[PDB]
Amino acid sequence: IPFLPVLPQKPGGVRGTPNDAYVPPPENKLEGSYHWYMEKIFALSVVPLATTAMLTTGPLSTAADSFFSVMLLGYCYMEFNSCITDYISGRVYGVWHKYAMYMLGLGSAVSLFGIYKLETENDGVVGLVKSLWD
Amino acid sequence: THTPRLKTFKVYRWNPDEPSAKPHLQSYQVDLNDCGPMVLDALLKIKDEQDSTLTFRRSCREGICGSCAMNIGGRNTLACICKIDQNESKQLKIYPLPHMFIVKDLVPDLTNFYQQYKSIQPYLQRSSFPKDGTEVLQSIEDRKKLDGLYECILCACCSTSCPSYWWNQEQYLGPAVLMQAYRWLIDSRDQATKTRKAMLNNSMSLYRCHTIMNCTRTCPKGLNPGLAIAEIKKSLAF
Amino acid sequence: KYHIIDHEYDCVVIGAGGAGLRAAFGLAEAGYKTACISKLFPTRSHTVAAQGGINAALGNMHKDNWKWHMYDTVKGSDWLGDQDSIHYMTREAPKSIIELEHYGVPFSRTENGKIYQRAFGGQTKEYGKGAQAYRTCAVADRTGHALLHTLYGQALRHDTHFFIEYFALDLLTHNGEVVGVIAYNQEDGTIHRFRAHKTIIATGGYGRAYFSCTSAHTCTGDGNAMVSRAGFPLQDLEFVQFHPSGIYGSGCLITEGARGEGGFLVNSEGERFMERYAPTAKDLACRDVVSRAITMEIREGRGVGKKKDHMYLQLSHLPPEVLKERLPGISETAAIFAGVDVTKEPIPIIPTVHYNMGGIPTKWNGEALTIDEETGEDKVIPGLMACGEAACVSVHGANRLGANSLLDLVVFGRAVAHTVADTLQPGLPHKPLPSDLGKESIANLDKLRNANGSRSTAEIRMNMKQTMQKDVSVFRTQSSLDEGVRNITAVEKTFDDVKTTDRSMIWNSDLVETLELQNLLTCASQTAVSAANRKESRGAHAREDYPNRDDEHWMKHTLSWQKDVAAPVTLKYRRVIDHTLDEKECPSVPPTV
Amino acid sequence: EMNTKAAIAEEQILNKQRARRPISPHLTIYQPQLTWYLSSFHRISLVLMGLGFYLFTILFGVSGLLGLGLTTEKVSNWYHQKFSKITEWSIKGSFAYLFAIHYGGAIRHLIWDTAKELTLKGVYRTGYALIGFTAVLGTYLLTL
Ligand SMILES: Cc1cc2nc3c(=O)[nH]c(=O)nc-3n(C[C@H](O)[C@H](O)[C@H](O)COP(=O)(O)OP(=O)(O)OC[C@H]3O[C@@H](n4cnc5c(N)ncnc54)[C@H](O)[C@@H]3O)c2cc1C
Ligand code: SF4
Ligand code: F3S
Ligand code: FES
Repeated sequence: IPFLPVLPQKPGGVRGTPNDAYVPPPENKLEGSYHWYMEKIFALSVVPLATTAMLTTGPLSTAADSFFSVMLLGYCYMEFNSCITDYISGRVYGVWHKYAMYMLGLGSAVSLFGIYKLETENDGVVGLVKSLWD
Repeated sequence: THTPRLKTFKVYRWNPDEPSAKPHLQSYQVDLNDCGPMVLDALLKIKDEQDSTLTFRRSCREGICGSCAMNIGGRNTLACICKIDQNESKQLKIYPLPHMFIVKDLVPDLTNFYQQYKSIQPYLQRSSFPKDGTEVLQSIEDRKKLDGLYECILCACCSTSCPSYWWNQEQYLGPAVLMQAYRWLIDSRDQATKTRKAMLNNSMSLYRCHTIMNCTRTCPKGLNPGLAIAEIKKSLAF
Repeated sequence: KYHIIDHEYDCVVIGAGGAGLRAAFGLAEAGYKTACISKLFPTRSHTVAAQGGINAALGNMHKDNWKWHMYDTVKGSDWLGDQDSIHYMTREAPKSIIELEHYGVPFSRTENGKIYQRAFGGQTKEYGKGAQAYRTCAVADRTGHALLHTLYGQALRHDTHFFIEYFALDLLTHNGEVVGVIAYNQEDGTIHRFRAHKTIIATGGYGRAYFSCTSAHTCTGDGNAMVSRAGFPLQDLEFVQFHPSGIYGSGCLITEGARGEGGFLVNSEGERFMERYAPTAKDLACRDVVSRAITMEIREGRGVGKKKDHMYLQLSHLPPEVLKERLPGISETAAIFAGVDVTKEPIPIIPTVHYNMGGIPTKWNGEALTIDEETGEDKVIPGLMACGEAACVSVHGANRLGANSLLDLVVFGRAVAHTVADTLQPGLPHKPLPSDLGKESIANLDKLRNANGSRSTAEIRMNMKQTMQKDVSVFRTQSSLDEGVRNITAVEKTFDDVKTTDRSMIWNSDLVETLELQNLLTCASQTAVSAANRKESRGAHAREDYPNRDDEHWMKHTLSWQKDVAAPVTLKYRRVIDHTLDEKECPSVPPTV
Repeated sequence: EMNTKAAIAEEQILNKQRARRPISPHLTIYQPQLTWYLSSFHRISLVLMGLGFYLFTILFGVSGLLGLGLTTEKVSNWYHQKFSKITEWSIKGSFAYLFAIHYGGAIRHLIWDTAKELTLKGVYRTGYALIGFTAVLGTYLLTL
C-alpha cells in the first residue's frame, strides 16, 4: 500500500524463545461472534430478494425495494470492512487503520441518504440499474 | 550396461554468512538409476557425492515426524513421501515453505509456530478422578469422535498454504493450531470448555478464515483441517 | 573466537524423547529448575515411530496378575536380567498406565468403557504353563505418536525451559564427578556451558552403525559416547536385537500386530514355519528364535525372491474391517515403499537391526555405575543418572520382550524424578570451577571444522556400515569376528584424514554429521571387541562354534573402556544380580531351560 | 543473577542475524488450484460491483444536500452518449458474469457454514457446478 507510513516492526517476525507463549487478546465478542451474525443476516436476505428481482417484469414496489436496498448496503459494507482489517491492519499502519475505518463512515452514511432520493423522487435501485441497460 | 539418465534438480539456496547475495536456484544433475524412488533419496545423494553445503531437515524417512516438509514442484508436501516421476526430460524445483523467514537453505524459522501451539493449552483440565484409582470412563461412540484429529504430526504444510496466514500470521492461529484447539473441545473428559471457547472470540484469531481451503487439499496425512474450523464457528455462535 | 555463555540450573536433562520428557516434569513438579536440551523438536524423536503397545497387567479383558508378567520378562531374557529391576518395573506398571490416561492419552476403548488390550508375542499366563495372555493396552497403530504428543503437552503445563536444537558435545567432568554439559546452539552459532547438580542422559540408541537398520537418521549413539569419552564404562554392547519384519531395501518397519492378530511367514513353497527345518512348537515366539529361523531358511534356498534374499508375509486372511480399525497406519507404509497392498498379495521382508540392549550401566533407581578397580564392587558416579534406551538397567538383559520398551520409559523416568527429590535439596550454590572448563571440546569442534584431507566424511561412514553388517551379524563365529576387529580399527585410524567443505558456523550440517560419525565409531568398536570375548550363545548373541549356553562361566555382564577414537579397548566383568526386592512379595525364579 | 544475563546476551546476538533473513516466495511459485482460484474471484467480484454500487449512490447523495436535481433518466441518457458502441457492450459483458459468479457463489458459501460438503470430494463437485451456472445464467442476461 503506497503513500502510507509504516510502524516499526519486529526484527525477523518474532521476539523471544519457543517457550514464550503468545498472549491472546481479551474476549471482545462485539467484534468476534456477533459480527458473524451480522454477516449471515445480510447474506440470507440478498439471495432470495435478488431472486425476486429477475422474476419480476416491471419495477418492484417501493416497500419491496427499500428492504432490498438497505440489505445490499450492509452486504457491501461487511466485505469492505474485512478488506480493511485484512490488508490495512494495525500492526503495520497504526492509526491509519482507524482513519480508513472512518472513511467507511461518512462515505457510507451519505449513501443511505442517497437511497432516500431514489425511493421517493425516482423509483428504486433496481429501477436504476435496469434503466441504463443489462 | 546401465546408460545413465540425468534429471536436473533446481534447489533454492542462501548462505547467511554472505547475506548481501540474492537467493537463487542451483542446478544439480542426478543419475536417476542408482537413486531411490523418493525425493529425499535424491537430496541425500547430492549431499554425499556433490556440494555438501546443502542443509535441510530429515529424521525418519517414513512420513510420521514432519521434519522435511518443503514445497516440491508446486505444492507443500513431505519430501520422503513425494515420488520422483521417472521421466528425465523435465526438471524439478524445490523451494522452502512459502512466506517464512528462512534460516540457511531450506530451513524455515518455525519459532512463531511453537509459541502459538503453546497458547491453546494442549493438556487435560479435569478436576476429579474416580475413587478406586482406575481410569476415567469413555464409551466407544465418544472415542470415535477423535478419529482424524489426534493424528496430526505438526508439519505446517497446511498453515503455510493459507492466504490469511501469509499476511496476518502474527495474530491468526493458522489451520494447524485451530484443529488442535478442537481436539480438546470435543474430548468427552475435558470439563473446562468455557475458557477454551473464549480465547478464540476476538477480532482475528479464528475469524480470519474465509473457507478458501488450500489446507484440506495439501495435508499429506489426509486429514481435514478445514472442516474442523467450521465446527468451532458453528459452536461459538450456537 | 567463540562465545561462551554460562547457565546455572539444578537438574539438566539431555534428550526430549519419551524417556527424557517423563523425567523432566516429574522434576519440575517438585520445585527444581529443570532444563531439557534436545537436538530435534520434542515431537520429532524416534519414539514417535513406535506402533505396538505398553505391557501392563491391568486385567480388563481377563484375569491377570503381575507376578506372571514378571516370569515372562525374566524367561525372555535367558537369565541375564537383573532380577530386582524386573520386580520393580512390573509392580509399578498398572499405576504408571492409569496415570498415563489422566494425562489424556486417547487409549482405544472397549464396550465396557475401559482400555482395550490386544495379544502380543511372548507372554503366556500361569507361569509359562498356560494360555496366551492379553496385555498390551494399545492405541490403534499410533501408540508411540500419541505418547509423545501427550507428554509434551503435559510438560507445557509446568515451567520447563526447553533448549530446542542444541547439540550436546561433552560432559564437564572435574575430579571424577560430573557437573554439567557443554552444548552448541545450532540456530545461532554460540557455545553454551550449562552447569547442574544431577545431569541426566536420555539420548537414545545407536542403530546407524549398521548398513540396513530400522532406526531413524538421528539415532547415532550420542550419549553412549559422551560417557565413554570421560572414562566410564558401557555395559553389554554385543547384544543387538534383530527384528524379523523389516521391508527389503529401505529397512522400514511393519508391526508385530501383523502377526499378533493373524500372520503367516510364507516361504517360497507356501507353508507356515512350524517345524522340520527351523521352528519350535508355538508360533509368534520371541524374536531371537524367529529371526535365526529365517536367516537359515534363505541360506538353504527356501526363500522367495529375485535374488532370493527376501521373504513373504500375507495379510489376506483377515477381515478387511479389522485391517482398518486396528491396523490402519501399516497399510500406507506397505503401499508406498513396496507398492503392494496388504489385502491381496504378500509383502517383502528381511531381518534388520532394531534395538540395542546395552548402554550406560545403571542401578534400578537411575544412578549410573562403574567399578572400583581393586575390589571390583559397584560404585556410583557422583552426579550422573541415565534412563531410557541409552541406559542398561538390564531389565531386558539379552533379549528385549516385544512391546516392553515403552514401559521402560514411563516407569524408570518416574523413578529418576523421585530419587532426586529424596536426596538433593532445592536451592544450593555451585562450587567455583576454572575458566577454561570444557576446553578440550572447543579444540575438538575446531579441528573437525577446518578439516582438509583426502577422504570425505560420507565415505568413512560407508566403510564402517559395510563392515559391521558383514561380520558382526546374526550368525557370527571366531574367524569372521576377528576379521571385524581388524577392519574396524582400520576405519578408525583413517578418521584423522577426513575432509569437511563447510567452514560456516550457523547451521553447519556438515559439522554435525561429522560429529555423529565420531560418536558412532566409539560405539561401534566396542561392539565387535566385546563380542569376540564371549564364548557362549544366549539370547540374540549366537555363536557358530560354541552352540550351548554356559550358566556357570558366563553368567556375567561385560564392561568396556575406550577413551578416544583409535585407542585400545579393555574389558572387565561384573556379576548379575539374582534376588528380588522382597523375598515374601515374590520369589526369584531359578535358572532353568 | 545468572540465567537472566543469558537471555539478554543471546538475544542481542540473535536479533542481529534475525533481521537479515529473507522471505521465501509465496505467490509466483504456488500451484494454480481450484480452491484459491475460485475464492479469489469471489473477493474480486464484490469489490468491482461494490464500487459501482457506492459510486452510483453518493452521486445521488451529494446531489441531495447540494441542490443539483439529478434524476434517473438524466444520468441514464448521459451514460449512453459518453462511451463508444463497443464500449457499451464490454462493460455490459464483464458485469454480466461478475454477478453470476457471485450469485452462484453466495449460495455455495452458505452451505459451507453449516459444515456440509466440506470434504475434498464435495468442494470439487460444488465447484464444477459453479462453472456451469456462470456460463448459462450470465449468457442469459446478455440476451435480455
Ligand atoms: C522402528 C521402531 C519401532 C519401535 N516399536 C516399538 C513398539 O512397538 N513398542 C515398543 O515398546 N517399543 C518400540 N520401539 C522401541 C522404542 O520405541 C524406542 O527405542 C524408544 O522409544 C527410544 O526412546 P528413548 O527415550 O530411549 O530415545 P529417543 O526417543 O530416541 O530420544 C532421542 C532424543 O534425544 C535427543 N538427542 C539425541 N541425541 C542428542 C544429542 N547428541 N544431543 C542432544 N540431544 C540429543 C533428541 O531430542 C532426540 O529426539 C521401537 C523402536 C523403533 C526404532
Ligand atoms: S494438518 Fe496435515 S499438513 Fe497440517 S500440520 Fe497436521 S499433518 Fe501437517
Ligand atoms: S486455507 Fe485458510 S481460510 Fe480457512 S479454509 Fe483453510 S484455514
Ligand atoms: S523424515 Fe519424518 S517426515 Fe520425512
